[PDB]
Order: sequence, then C-alpha cells, then structure tokens
Amino acid sequence: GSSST
Amino acid sequence: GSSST
Amino acid sequence: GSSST
Amino acid sequence: GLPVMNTPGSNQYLTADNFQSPCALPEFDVTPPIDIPGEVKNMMELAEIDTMIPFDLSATKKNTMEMYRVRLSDKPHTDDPILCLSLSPASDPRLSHTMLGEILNYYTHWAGSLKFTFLFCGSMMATGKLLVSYAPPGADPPKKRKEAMLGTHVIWDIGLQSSCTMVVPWISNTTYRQTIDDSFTEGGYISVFYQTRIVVPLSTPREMDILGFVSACNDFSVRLLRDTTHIEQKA
Amino acid sequence: GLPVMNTPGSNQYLTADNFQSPCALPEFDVTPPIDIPGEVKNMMELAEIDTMIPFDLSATKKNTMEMYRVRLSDKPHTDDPILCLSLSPASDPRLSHTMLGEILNYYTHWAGSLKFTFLFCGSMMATGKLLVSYAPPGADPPKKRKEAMLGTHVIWDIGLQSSCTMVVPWISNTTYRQTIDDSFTEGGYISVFYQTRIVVPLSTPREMDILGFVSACNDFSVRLLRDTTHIEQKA
Amino acid sequence: FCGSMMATGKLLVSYAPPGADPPKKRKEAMLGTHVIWDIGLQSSCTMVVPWISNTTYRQT
Amino acid sequence: AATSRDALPNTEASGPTHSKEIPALTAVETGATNPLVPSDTVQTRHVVQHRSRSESSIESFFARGACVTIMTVDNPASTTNKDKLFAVWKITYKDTVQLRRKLEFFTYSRFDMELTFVVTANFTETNNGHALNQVYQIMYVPPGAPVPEKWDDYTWQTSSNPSIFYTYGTAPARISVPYVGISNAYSHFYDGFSKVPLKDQSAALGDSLYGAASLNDFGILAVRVVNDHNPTKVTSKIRVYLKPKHIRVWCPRPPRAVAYYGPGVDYKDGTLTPLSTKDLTTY
Amino acid sequence: DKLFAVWKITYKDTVQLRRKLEFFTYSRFDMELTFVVTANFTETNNGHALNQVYQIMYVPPGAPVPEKWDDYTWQTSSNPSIFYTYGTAPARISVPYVGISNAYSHFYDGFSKVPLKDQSAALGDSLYGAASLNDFGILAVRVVNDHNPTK
Amino acid sequence: AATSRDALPNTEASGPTHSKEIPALTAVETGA
Amino acid sequence: EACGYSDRVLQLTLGNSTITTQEAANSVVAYGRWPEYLRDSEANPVDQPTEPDVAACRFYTLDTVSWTKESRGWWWKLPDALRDMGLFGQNMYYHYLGRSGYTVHVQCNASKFHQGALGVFAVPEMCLAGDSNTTTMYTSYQNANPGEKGGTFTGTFTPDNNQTSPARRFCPVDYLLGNGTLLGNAFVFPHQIINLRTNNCATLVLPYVNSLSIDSMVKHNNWGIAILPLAPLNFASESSPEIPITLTIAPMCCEFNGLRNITLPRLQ
Amino acid sequence: GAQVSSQKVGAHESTINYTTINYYRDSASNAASKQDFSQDPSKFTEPIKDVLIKTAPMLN
Amino acid sequence: GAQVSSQKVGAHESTINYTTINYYRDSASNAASKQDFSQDPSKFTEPIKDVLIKTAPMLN
Amino acid sequence: GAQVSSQKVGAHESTINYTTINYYRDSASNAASKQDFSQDPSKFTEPIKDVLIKTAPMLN
Ligand SMILES: CCCCCCCCCCCCC/C=C\[C@H](O)[C@H](N)CO
Ligand SMILES: CCCCCCCCCCCCC/C=C\[C@H](O)[C@H](N)CO
Ligand SMILES: *C(=O)CCCCCCCCCCCCC
Ligand SMILES: *C(=O)CCCCCCCCCCCCC
Ligand SMILES: *C(=O)CCCCCCCCCCCCC
Repeated sequence: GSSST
Repeated sequence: GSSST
Repeated sequence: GSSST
Repeated sequence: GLPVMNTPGSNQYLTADNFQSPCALPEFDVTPPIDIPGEVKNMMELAEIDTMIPFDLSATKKNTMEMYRVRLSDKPHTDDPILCLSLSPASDPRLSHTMLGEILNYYTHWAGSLKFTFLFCGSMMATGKLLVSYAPPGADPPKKRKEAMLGTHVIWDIGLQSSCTMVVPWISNTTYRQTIDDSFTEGGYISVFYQTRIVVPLSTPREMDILGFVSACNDFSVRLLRDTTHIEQKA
Repeated sequence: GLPVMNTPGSNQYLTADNFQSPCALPEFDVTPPIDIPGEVKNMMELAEIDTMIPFDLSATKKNTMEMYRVRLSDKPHTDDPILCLSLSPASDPRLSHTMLGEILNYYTHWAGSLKFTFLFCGSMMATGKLLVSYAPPGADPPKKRKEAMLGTHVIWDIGLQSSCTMVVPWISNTTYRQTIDDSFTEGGYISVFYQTRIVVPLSTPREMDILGFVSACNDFSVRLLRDTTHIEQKA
Repeated sequence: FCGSMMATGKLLVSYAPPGADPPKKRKEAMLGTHVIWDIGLQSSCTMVVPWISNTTYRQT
Repeated sequence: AATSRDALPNTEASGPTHSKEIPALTAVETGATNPLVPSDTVQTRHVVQHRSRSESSIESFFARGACVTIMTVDNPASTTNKDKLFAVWKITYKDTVQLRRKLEFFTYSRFDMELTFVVTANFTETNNGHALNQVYQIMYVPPGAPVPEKWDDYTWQTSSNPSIFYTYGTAPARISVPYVGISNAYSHFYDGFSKVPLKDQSAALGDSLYGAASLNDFGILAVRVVNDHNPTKVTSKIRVYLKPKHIRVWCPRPPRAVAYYGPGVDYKDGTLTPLSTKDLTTY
Repeated sequence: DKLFAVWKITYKDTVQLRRKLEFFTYSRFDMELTFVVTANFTETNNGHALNQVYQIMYVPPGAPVPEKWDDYTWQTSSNPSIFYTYGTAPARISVPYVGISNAYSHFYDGFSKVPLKDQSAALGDSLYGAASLNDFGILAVRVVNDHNPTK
Repeated sequence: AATSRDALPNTEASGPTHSKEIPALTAVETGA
Repeated sequence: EACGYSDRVLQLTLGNSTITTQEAANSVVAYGRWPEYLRDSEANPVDQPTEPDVAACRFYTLDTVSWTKESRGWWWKLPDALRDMGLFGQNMYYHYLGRSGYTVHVQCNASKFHQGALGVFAVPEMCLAGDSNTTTMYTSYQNANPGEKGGTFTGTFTPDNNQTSPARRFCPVDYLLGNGTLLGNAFVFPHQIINLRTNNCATLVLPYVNSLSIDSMVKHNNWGIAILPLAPLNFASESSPEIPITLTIAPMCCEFNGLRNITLPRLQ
Repeated sequence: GAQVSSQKVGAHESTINYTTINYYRDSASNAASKQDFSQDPSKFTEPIKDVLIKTAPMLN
Repeated sequence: GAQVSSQKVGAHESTINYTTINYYRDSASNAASKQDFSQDPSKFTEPIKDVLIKTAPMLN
Repeated sequence: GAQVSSQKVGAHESTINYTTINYYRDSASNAASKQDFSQDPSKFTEPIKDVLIKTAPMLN
C-alpha cells in the first residue's frame, strides 16, 4: 500500500 | 486493490 | 474506488 | 510535472490497438436500441448454419445454378465415386465459398468437427442406398468404395427422412489447421458412393439430383484474424 | 492533461528493457501447453550434466573422433603427465566447447566447484592406479607427479567401478572468475599421472583409452549475459 | 550353457503357436513367445511355453 | 518453491575420512552424472553461500531483443523506371545466427513474442533535394491473406491484418504477440516431412523438403513508405528485433558447433573444423 | 571506412570524477550512465542528412568486438544495446554493482602475474597495479543509418 | 452467462449403438 | 539385496516377450518420464483410439549389425525402424495418427579380453545433415527412412557432386553427431554407454516426446537412436576383430487415431 | 473508479489481472472491454416452430 | 489492481519494493515478472531407474 | 507500494512530504533516497587502543 518515513 | 509478493 | 471482474 | 520516460511503441499507430480517445461529439443524444430480431453474437454461429455446396465446378457448370446439383441415376451398381472432395474447408474450391468457407477465410487457423448433410431430390418412388465417407489423411485418397468403407462413414438409406448427415469428427495432428492448402495440416478425403443403386419403377425419372450442405459442429473454432482473398479492389 | 516532465532515457530502445506493449493479435485463442518431457528451468541444469572432453587436440586428432580419446599403455612407471589442462573452463580449447564451456561463453563471469570424471575403457583384465590432480594457481604448473601430489588429488584404482571423479573445489581470490584467459582470475592446473602402471596379462591389448567428462557442482553459477564467440555470420 | 566361464553370448529361445510357417529365421521367431537369454553366472535360462490351444486338451 | 534468485547451498565443513563409502568411484555407463560436491573428496570449511543462479534462468538467458532481419524499402522520384521498393519478409528467427543458436540449445519452446522495430533512412543520389518526414506501414500478412504486389495496391487497406504505422524519428515501434503456434509448443527441430510419398503416386507428387512442416509457417511482414514519390530518392531500412518473453523450453541439445548453412541442420564443406590445435600435455 | 567507436569502460580517461573517487581506496555503487549525442556537417557542401539512429552496444570481456560498422556482432542477441534517436532526450541506463570483488579497488598494489624462476622473464611479466586486462569490457558505438552523400 | 472466451464443450466418450434413435437421418426442408 | 538382487541383472517382460541380462549398467528412463497413454485433458483427435496393447507392445529384434575397428557408427529413427514390425507396423500404416513410447535394448557382448565403448544415445527430433552443398534440406523421404537396417555415420563429409541425379541422402559426420553439433555433448541426451569391461547392454525407456499429443508416424520420427564407438573395438592383438550389435525395441502405450485404408508408401 | 479484471493467461513464464480507468465522460470514448457474451445459434440453425429432438425423425 | 513485489537489493546506499500495474487485457502484452522457479537437474543428471546413492557403488 | 517521506523544508511560503514509487524490479534502477546515516569519526580521529579522555594528559 504505502510505507511512511 | 493491491497484491503483495 | 475499485470494481473487480 | 510528474517525471515520465517515453517507452518503445510511443506514438505508433497499431491498427489492432484498443485505446481510449476524445469524443468529437460530446453530450450527443444517442438513439436507444430496439429489439431487432436476428442478433448475432459470434461469427461461429453463422458457421453452424447449413449452406449448400457448389460440388460440380466443371467448366460448363461452374458459376451457374447447376454447380450445386450432383446428378445421380438408376444405373447398375458401381464402386466408382459420385463425388470426391478434399477436407480443406477454406481452400478447396467447393468448400471455400460456402458461408463456413467464407468466414474461415478471415482467419488463419481452424479447428473442430464438421458435418455434411445430403438431400435427395428425386421422386418419392425412387429408392437407394448410398455410402458417405471421410478418410483421414495419409493414405491413397479413396477412388473405390472398398477403400472408402475402411474410413469414417455413413450408409444412407433413402426414404421419408429425406436427408442424411455424416459428421467429420475433429481428427488432426495439430491443434489447429491452416486455412490454406497445406500438406502438414491436411484434413483428408470426403467422398460419396453407390452402396446398392438408385432404383425407380416405370413412369419415373431415372436421373435425379442430390444437394449437399456443410456446417460446423459446436466444438468448432477459428483464430488469428486476417484479410480474405475473396474480395479485392484493383484500382 | 496531467502535468508530466519527460526524463532522460525517454524514447530510447534498450534491448534489455522489460516493458509492456500492445498486443497485435487481441483475443487470440492460445493453444494450451501439454506436459512435454524434459523441461529445463535454468541453464545451469545443463552445466551439471557430464559432457565429454576433447583432450587431445593435436593437429591430426583435432576435429575427429580421436580427440576425445586419451591413450594409455602398460609401459613401465613414469612420473610424466598423461595430460595437462588449464582450469579456464570457458577459454582453454579442451574445455570451451563442452556443454559447460558453451554455456559459460554466453556469460562474462563464472563461480563454483567443478568435477572431472574419467572412464577407463580398457579390457576387464587390465588393472592400474592413476593420480588425478588439481593444483590451484600461483606456482610452477605440475609436470611431474611429485608436484601434482602436493595439490588437490584423487588416486584412482581401476576396477569394477569403471569411473572415478575428482572434484575441483571452488578455490579463488575473486568472488567470480572471468570467462576468458585472464591471469588475475586464473584457475590453476588439471593433470593426470600414472600412480603405479597399467598392467595386463598375456593375450590382452597393451594400450587403451580413457575418456574424461566435466560437469558443474550444485554450487556453480554464472552472470553478466554476453554474446558468444562460438558462432558468427560473416556476410 | 556348458561352455567355459570366459565364454559369453546372447541367445533367443522361441515358441511360435501353430498356424503359420514354422520359424526358420530369427525374424519370424522374434514375433512369437520368446526369451532372450544372456549367458553369465546364472548358468541356465527358462522359457515357459504357456498353454495356448483351441481345444481344452490336446492328443498325445 | 525454490526460486531462481535463491542462494545456492552452503558448503558444510567436513573432516578426514577412512571408510567403505566411495563417492569418488562411479560408473558413467549408467548414463548418470556423479552428484559430487567438494566435501565428498576433500576437507572443507563451512561457507555461507550467497551466490544465485538468477541470471541463468531460461527467462533471463533469453531476456534480450535480438536482430532477426533487416528490411529494405525506398521512395523514389515518380519519373523512375524502377518500381517503388516495398519489402516482404517471411517471419523467422533463422535468417540471423545469434538468437537461433540460443533457442537451439532446446528442442521445443513456448513464448510470447515482442517485436521491436528500428528504422533508419538516408539519401542516395548526390543531390541537394529534400524529403519530408516519412511514415512507414508494417503490415502482418498471415498465411492465406493477399500479399501486396505493389506499394500502393488494395491490400494495404488492412481491414483485418494488424498494421503498424510508424513515424520516422519517433521511438522505435513495438508490439507483442501471444504464443501463436498450431502445436502445443514451437518445434526448433522437426525430424520429418510434410508429405508421405505414396507408391501409387509419382515421386514428384509425393515429394517435400526434409524437416519442413507448414511451407508458410507464420506468414510475412510487408513494409512500405506510405508517402508518395518524391523528386529526391530516399532509402530506408527496418531492423526487426525479437525478444521471447514468458518462455518455457524442453529437451536440451548440444549447441551449433559449425556454421549454419540454410534453415535446416545442414553443413557446408570446409566449415567442419571448429577446434584448434592444442597438445595433450600442454597447459 | 565508416568510423565506429570502441571505448574501454573506465573513469580514468578524464580527471575530475577520478580525483573524487580517489579520496577513497575502495567503493561499491550502482552506476548510472547518461549519453549526450551531438552531430555536425564537415564538408562545405549543401547536402542534407536524415535523422540518425545510434547503436551503443556493451561488449563485455569475451564477447566478439565489432570489426566493421555493419558486421554480425551488432545483432546483439545477448549483449545489451541502446538504440538512441538523434534529438531525443539523452539516453540513460543503470547498471548494478558488477565487480568480481566485494568492492571496486581504486588502487591495487600488485600484479596479475607471479614471475616464476623456471619461466622466462617475458613470460612472467605484467603491469604494475593492473588486475584484469579487460576489467569491464567496452562500449561500441555506431551510426545505424546507411552511408549518405554528405558526411 | 456464457462468455466468448469460455472453452467449447467437451467430447464425451461414446460406444457402439443399435437402436431406433436416428440422429443421422434428417430433413433439411424444415429449414433447420 | 541380501537375497542376491543386482543392478547388473535384469529381466524385462512385455507382451509375449522377455529379455534377460546379467551385465547391465542399471537402465535409463528418459527425462524421468515413463511412457503413458494420452490423457483426456491433453487429447486432441476425438474418435475412439485404437490401443493394440500386447499385439504391438512387445520386443521386436531388428537385423544384427557388426562392430569392427573401422566402424564409425549407426543410426535408426523411431517409429521408422519398426514400420514393418508385426501388428505395430500394421496399426501404424492403417491410421492417420499414432503415438508411442519405447523400451530400447541394445545388445553387445564380448569377453574380458576385449575392449571398446559404444555411446548409445536417444535423441528427440534427431534431424540429420544432408549430403548436398547445392541444395539444403534435400534428403528424400526414402533415404531419411531406412526402416530397420538403419543408417551409418561417417568420419568424412563428402558433398554430392552429381547435379543431374543427386543422391539425396544424409551425410552424417560422426564428431558432429551427424547434425552440426559436437559429439562430446551428446550426453545431454538420454544415454547409456556399453563399455565392454563393464556391461554388455544398454536399456533406454523412452516416453513419447513431441510438440503435439499425437502426430503422423508415417511423416514424422519422434526419436532417433544413435550408436557411436566412443572408444574403438580392440581385442588381444588381432588386427580385425568383430563383435555383433543387436537392437531389440518394444513399443509402449501406443495408441492410434484416424482409421482408414492402409498407407502404401514409396520406400525405394 | 478503477476497474480490475482478469486476463485469460495463455503462455506462462494465481490470477493475473489488469487495470482500467475511463478518462472521459462519453462512453463512446472508452476502449472496447472484449468481455463479451456468447449465445446459442438456434434462431438461425433451428428456427422451426416445433422443437427438434435430434434422435427422433425430423418428420413425423 | 497493483502488484507489489520486493527487489533483491544488491548494493545498499527494510525491504525495498516495486510496483506493477498491467495496462492491457492480453497477458502477452505483460512485461516479464522474472519471478522464476528452479528445479533439480535429476531428469538429465540422474535419469536412471534405480535411485543413485552417491556413497555406494554405482554398480552392485 | 508507495513510499511517503518528509522533506526537510528550508524556505517556507505541518510536515511536507513527497512520494516515491519504484517502477523497476532491479534495485540498481532506483533513484538515490538520500536518507543517509552519519557516523562518528573515531576510527580515523582516535584509532588508539586506550580510550582518550580529552581533559586528561594524552600521555601518562
Ligand atoms: C504488426 C506486426 C505483427 C507481427 C506478428 C508476427 C506473428 C508471427 C509469430 C511468429 C512466431 C515465430 C516463432 C519462431 C519459430 C518457430 O519456433 C519454429 N520454426 C517452430 O515452429
Ligand atoms: C548499454 C550500456 C551498458 C553499459 C554497461 C557498463 C558495465 C560496466 C561497468 C563498469 C564499472 C566501472 C567501475 C569503475 C572502475 C573500477 O572501480 C576500478 N578500476 C576498480 O575495480
Ligand atoms: C477511481 O478511479 C478512484 C481511484 C483513482 C486512481 C488514480 C486515477 C489515475 C489518474 C486518472 C486521472 C483522471 C482522468 C481524467
Ligand atoms: C488496481 O489497479 C487498483 C489501483 C489503481 C491504481 C491507479 C492506476 C494507475 C493508472 C492505470 C490506468 C489504466 C491502464 C489502462
Ligand atoms: C503501491 O504501489 C500501491 C499503490 C499504487 C499506486 C499507483 C501506482 C502508479 C503507477 C505505477 C505503475 C507501475 C510502474 C511499473
């Protein structure tokens, strides 16, 4: 889906 | 939607 | 969103 | 702008492509469909309809009504063929222009079973037994009942049920055959013989015609769309 | 339209790319696979099969059946080599055309262990002990049993088990070697010697052949795909 | 086989049920019931002639 | 579940041995290759193996576009005595040698085919006239469909044949095609004939070429310059690149060792000595 | 003869990137190559030339190097090639860390050969600091278009 | 619900016959 | 086995025929696939197949050839080599289509004082090279199909220079496996070696292999059997030794489709 | 508004799918789905008023 | 309809992934996944009827 | 498969982010993240065996 850093 | 391998 | 056939 | 990288195929026009494009007449009020009879959903539906074979393409009979008539007579029994035909449904000149043959000439490959139905058009008083044969390829094409008997066949008894059908079952090495004359994908031999003879009483015509029809079975299919040679436009 | 910005690489054709493209034959009826025997999933499977070495490429024996035959005889013991070979599996002329050598010539780099198996083709009455050697690179190439003994080796006793295998273990400075003759990535020396001598009774051939085979071990791999020099098309 | 140990050989032992030309060449004998005998340590070889007959008993 | 990019097996440490187990002794007559690993014949250390066979999977080995043909076309002045050249090519991988040799490591294959087209043009006469940008038509004419006889005849209508209209100087054209064989796999080798010679038939009548199946296996590509004749003549070339995507292969074969000589396996006299001189006891 | 180019891949033909990398002894990296292509006329002619396509073929150590602008090697069945169209965006590809060592050596204090006593000096000789003679192979570049009246 | 890409019907195995059922005999006059 | 069973001692029984051997080197099953009948999911011709079972799936022995110091090698094609073998051949010529697997048993005994080694290779689609450098792919049906006598390999390529009446036959050069590839690599095909000190036979079980489920046996050969001397025959100190080589082959799981009149091929 | 459908996969290397988004208000601008139906040929092959039973006489 | 797979990361600067969407109905139009399987070489390296135990005599 | 990271915002007009999707199977094709780590210089500035205390004599 989406990774977030 | 999204498949994931 | 998403339809699926 | 979103970083993009143009790939090969960019700006080409492939005539078989399937893309969206802008509508030149936006918000156009389309006329609704009505339920017209006779809708077709697949070209093979048309191939499953019997159409009549121009069996006799002799120099004088071809391109005339006579080409569809196979003449029989009450002559003494012979083991010699009434007709001989190659199972090359798109390319043998007798099959290539039937509705089946015509649709096959828009495709490169065909597969499946076929069927030949013969109609006896003699008088009610005329009787007879005929042998309809299919020989799969690879041996000498049958020129005598003795050989034709050994292959797939139907012995037709003439009577109230006017017509008789022989099914040519899908028997092939390849999964699809070519729609042109090709030895590797050859289909074999269709032929008709006198099993006994046509017999008539007195006061009766001694010669008569049979008509023949070909159509596809429900297991029949075609593929690789192509242009036909059956129409052109020189200049 | 969506704001986009064309990046470098745009419109190029890289022959190693992996993009989607439009199908010229949409809705084509593909023929299903059948379970054909002998499917291969990786080229290294082929490299693990033993193929025979053309050891004797002398001017008269090369490009003839004789090149595969290493001649032995019952002569008195010597410490001199039966054969000498460089471990350059893609470039030494004796290895480069074996199936292993051939696959290696489509790649720039190779790594892993190999194995040499020799087959004694003399008569049952013939006996003998031979020494098969692998010397890793960096010293004088063995020309006498005395040196070859000091490296990796198998002393082969001839008998009912017709064949014997020496494994050339992966011993290298670099993680991969080049598939060409290169001093920095040199592999060392393969050689065979008489340990005792071939002995035969009377009424027996005093000379015979051994055959040799090479194949890759399960730890063997290749990389950087490239064109081979083993085929060309001048004009 | 009563030859020496050093002697080797393969032989074909045949049984042809009746009704055709009696085999005078390996080519015909091969087509009937047979055992290809490889000579070696097991000195002997057996071919079984199976009961193949039209009648339930044959005459002596 | 073992994938092409998985690491190969570790070397396990092994010590000295003195037993009746004889890994080194074998018998190749059986038809088998001895499955040995270094710890079978020497003392080994433990090594954690990281290398993989990812680049030698069948897919990766073939995952490159190879040139299979060069088609020549032109567009001359209208006044020329010679006809405007359009090209006709029978589709095949056997006009060039490199992809052919790679496919021929195997007897049979299945794949989807990607064709990429590189198009270049030039002037020929030491003129000073110009030419406006050319559009090319690459038409696939499958076995049975009318092959073009003139650069401008009715067949170029393409109502049913697939065609690519390529614009000069744009990205090279590209299309994909499914596995289109009439068999369950492509045969790289066919040990047979397309006809049985019968006794009751003349020899000419029963004859056919060795190893050839369908005379027109896959049809042809016909290429033309769509632009009308121009005062200054321009000649162009269309290079065709074939890539087998989604590929499966069966029955491995020794690779071609002497120069190709025709579409079959035939060889030419004077090309049969690939191997070079090297002495038996010379490193 | 029609000129095609052959270049042994290296960062040492120019000086600026070389000096930056040489602040360090060893390195690992993925390499991005971008290609800028320019052309011109040479003779004081008035003839024209249609737009050129270039082929940049990577020939790794061992593969046949082209001897003629049009010989069989340009088929590229296995070597990677870029067909670049003149006047389009500069071509670009990426390559993984492809070294045969665990890192690239910017300095190698050694030889690729040991000189042995039992062997002649010529036979044991090699250049100081040089490892694989053909470290990374070559790029071979050609104009794919046929000969044109104006050069 | 039958789609254009559905597989066509299987051939079912069938044996010898001797009956009053006459599939082969027909009458095309009917228009069928 | 402690009850005496050995790798070297085998018995094979198919139909009314049995082969025994006391000096085998195990046996090979090509690509690990045993022969099988055509499955319904892979079937193609719809007519009821003929499956002759024991009438055809039995061992047929071909004409014995002779191995000498000048022998370069022999070849046969399948099904061609069996086209005249009892009811197998009949079934073959009466039907358009046919498929079959095979047990191939090559026989060659000698003595503890003889030496030599035969490579016995089973090659799928064994296309051989022709004798011509004027016309490619020109080997005639008659020359491509020798039947049981088979053909031979040669150490020398010699081009047919008769342009008026060409020989139209194969010229299969031995180190090039008769097809332009090196013989040392033929071991990637299913094989065994008859090395006289070790074994007196080769046994190869071949599945039906093809790019189709069934095909014309009369037009197409599926397998080729190639036998080449990897190490030359030798004995004591005789200059001209000879030992025989016999081939016995059994069709397995063979089935045929498309029955008609019999095929009568032009074979000469 | 994305539509996700499956491909009928011919040559192989689960279900493989593909995605479709319509960019325009007018359905005329849409690509062709190729998700089409089949029908029985009867209106052309058997247009007779009395249902045909193929094992029976067509005329009774 | 997006497919998300991992990259095998070679030189480094978690799991790094990449995304794939198929744009066409025909699977033939798809790129190659390179998500391939390996198999054991046995059908070519050990095609013998009796299983080979490498520490044992190949001939017994 | 979208990766969302924050920008270090220099000149200003919450956290501003940006999005990244990898389009290729090979990590070598990826852009550089610039999400890099720092380390202490000690292996070069203080490579001595006994830990240095800067207020103390370097030599004792
Ligand atoms: C607008 C351009 C469309 C181009 C369409 C090309 C369709 C024809 C595909 C040809 C497939 C060739 C595959 C290679 C050869 C065969 O493997 C062997 N000779 C065996 O069958
Ligand atoms: C279609 C174009 C493909 C181009 C492919 C280029 C592959 C070769 C990569 C070369 C890597 C060069 C790295 C720099 C040099 C080395 O660091 C030092 N001399 C030490 O090994
Ligand atoms: C349904 O569509 C919701 C999901 C949206 C996915 C991203 C859309 C991609 C760009 C479409 C732009 C609009 C076209 C006019
Ligand atoms: C599954 O695909 C649902 C998610 C959709 C993500 C946005 C799609 C991006 C644009 C695809 C356009 C359609 C291609 C014909
Ligand atoms: C994870 O990626 C799921 C979200 C997908 C967002 C839309 C993807 C935009 C287009 C990517 C195309 C694929 C690149 C090969």
